[PDB]
Amino acid sequence: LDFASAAYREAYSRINGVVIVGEGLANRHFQMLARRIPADRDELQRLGRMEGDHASAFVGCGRNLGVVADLPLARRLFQPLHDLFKRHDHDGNRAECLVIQGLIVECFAVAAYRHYLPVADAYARPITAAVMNDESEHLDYAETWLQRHFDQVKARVSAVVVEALPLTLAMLQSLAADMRQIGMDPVETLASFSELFREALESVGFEAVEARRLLMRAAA
Ligand SMILES: [Fe+3]
Ligand SMILES: [Fe+3]
Repeated sequence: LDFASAAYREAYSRINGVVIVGEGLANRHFQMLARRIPADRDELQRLGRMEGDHASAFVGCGRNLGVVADLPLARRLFQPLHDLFKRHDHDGNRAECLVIQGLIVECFAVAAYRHYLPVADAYARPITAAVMNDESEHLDYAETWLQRHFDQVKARVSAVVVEALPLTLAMLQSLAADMRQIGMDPVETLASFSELFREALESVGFEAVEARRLLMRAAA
């Protein structure tokens, strides 16, 4: 792939834009969670600050390429998912907020970065791999909490998953053409997401059979 080509730099502006905004929103999400899970306020605030650092790292990746990131477009694609999160926050639905940011968004980030890594430029590759090392800490928090409460939350989790997964699938469809132009296979990226996200649901308490069902539902 030619990093100087028009097709690459245009698609890159948009994928980098989504990454930058998404990391931004992950920061905002953890801060909202911190102010509703007082027991782990310090921890959640550190995780949020981690997201801040991820955002500025990816800001630098685009500046290394000399591409301006399309932040307006990213703000637009993220609005349905962020609203859904803002609605759960507003009703004190900390469980559903944790599934959205902590499992769904985190697993999408991991899937995306896994597929970007082998086609990333030499500046971006180390940074990307380090960011990937951080996201397990984010996943473990959400998995631990949700596991501890599995019994009270299970139904609410299944339901928020059904609401949320479609929004992230719409984002992916929108971005699939750009992902191809920067060397990511959006089909294989989605597959990786599915594997990761099933591992996460398992890890909470869902039966392997139930994990697959809840996903396939959301697919169809
Ligand atoms: Fe992050
Ligand atoms: Fe994260």
